Amino acid sequence: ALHVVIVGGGFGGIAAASQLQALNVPFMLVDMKDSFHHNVAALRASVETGFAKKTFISYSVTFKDNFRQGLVVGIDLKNQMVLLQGGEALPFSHLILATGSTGPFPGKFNEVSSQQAAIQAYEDMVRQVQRSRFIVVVGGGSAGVEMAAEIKTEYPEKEVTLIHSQVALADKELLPSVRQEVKEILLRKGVQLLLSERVSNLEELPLNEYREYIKVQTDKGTEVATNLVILCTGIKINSSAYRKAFESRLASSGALRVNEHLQVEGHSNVYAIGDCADVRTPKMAYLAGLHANIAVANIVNSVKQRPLQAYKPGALTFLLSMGRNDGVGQISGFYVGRLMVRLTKSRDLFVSTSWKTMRQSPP
Ligand SMILES: Cc1cc2c(nc3c(=O)[nH]c(=O)nc-3n2C[C@H](O)[C@H](O)[C@H](O)COP(=O)(O)OP(=O)(O)OC[C@H]2O[C@@H](n3cnc4c(N)ncnc43)[C@H](O)[C@@H]2O)c(O)c1C
Ligand SMILES: NC(=O)c1ccc[n+]([C@@H]2O[C@H](COP(=O)([O-])OP(=O)(O)OC[C@H]3O[C@@H](n4cnc5c(N)ncnc54)[C@H](OP(=O)(O)O)[C@@H]3O)[C@@H](O)[C@H]2O)c1
Ligand SMILES: COc1ccc(N2CCN(Cc3cn4c(-c5ccc(Br)cc5)nnc4s3)CC2)cc1
Repeated sequence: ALHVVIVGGGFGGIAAASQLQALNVPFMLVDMKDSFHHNVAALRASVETGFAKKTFISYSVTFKDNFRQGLVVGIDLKNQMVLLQGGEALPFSHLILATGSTGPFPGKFNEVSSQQAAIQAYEDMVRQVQRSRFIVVVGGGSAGVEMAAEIKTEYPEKEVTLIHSQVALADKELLPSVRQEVKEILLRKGVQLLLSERVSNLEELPLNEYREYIKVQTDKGTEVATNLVILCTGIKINSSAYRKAFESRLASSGALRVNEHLQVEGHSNVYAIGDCADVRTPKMAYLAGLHANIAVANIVNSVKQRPLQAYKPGALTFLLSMGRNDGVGQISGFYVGRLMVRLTKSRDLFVSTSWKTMRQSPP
């Protein structure tokens, strides 16, 4: 009578599934892929040979018969069933939606393929970077800011140009001191910055591939010759699993509206966690884990008739690695410097925590 189905095996998804498995609660983890992607380290995996294999963790090794690789094509609310591509249909007592977001490669990887192929896709990316003396990164958000730093740190000899449509880099919710230091760190590293300029000829450019000559154009008339184009232009909420069933309760972004208990609006046994939840905080893997703690607890609490926890977001903690040897950010809304970020994030990129959570050892 009690059985939880988790749609999405990302940071929030594996956190919910790791908890219920340790509690021996009957659950089912569903992901279209066979491996969890530690995408927080995906940019480093685009620049360091042999590193990508540490960013994919097989679901079945951890969850065994409690994991199901499948594409969720819909959710049957009346019969309380999750509908899979291929006909499989999973009954649930409670449902956690952890579908996350999609984005341009290499920052995100949301294709159904073999772990070997996924790893190879990043190794190919590394070879493209290594071949390119001139590299352009499009999008000066928190992602492309790290992408530019990673390349210039691993390959100081390369000419790296970051093109950003705004006057300042990284998220607007960050302290001005943090955003200014991100700019300064990139400048001290030798990165060329093109601020307040939007790349205007994107749809004609070859992506993630070395070329002898690529002509990059901006809306201000600037033209940048390059060997390689990398996109860090933003993400989109992945609503493919629930868009039809929860149409009326979606935010403008495709995320699901929720109360403080992270229950999806108009429901008591359906929860949304991570990027696909319409919380006002920045889309963070770290926050997806906190959402998962509240979700699994409130399922157990709703069953045990006990009180329900709530999501009260404190001051923003946000760390920007600036290559493996530098960094800047904030903790509870206060500036923190290189020594802090370098040991907390830049060095390992939280890779070891996912492997520890998944009860596996990286290859
Ligand atoms: C793009 C980017 C993001 C970063 C980065 N760095 C950090 C960081 O350092 N710290 C942090 O907290 N967040 C960071 N983030 C944000 C972080 O990546 C996201 O907030 C985090 O991935 C949110 O995780 P979720 O659990 O909410 O969702 P995921 O995208 O991780 O996974 C979703 C899963 O659902 C699955 N799924 C979706 N729809 C499905 C369907 N219909 N059927 C089956 N499976 C589906 C997908 O296969 C996927 O495995 C970064 O360097 C880059 C380049
Ligand atoms: N925890 C972390 O350290 C961390 C690290 C990375 C990402 N994240 C999170 O993950 C999410 C995704 O971040 P993201 O940086 O990938 O995307 P993002 O935050 O949306 O930033 C992408 C930026 O690229 C710009 N852009 C888009 N198209 C462009 C073009 N053709 N030319 C020039 N600039 C262009 C956008 O500006 P316009 O909007 O003006 O087009 C936007 O500011 C964010 O919410 C972020 O909070 C967190
Ligand atoms: C010496 O005094 C102190 C020392 C340390 C602190 N802490 C440090 C960590 N944060 C939490 C954060 C987690 N994350 C992630 C992330 C992404 C994926 C995975 Br899997 C795991 C984590 N990305 N960014 C952040 S912040 C809270 C404050 C405060 C005071």
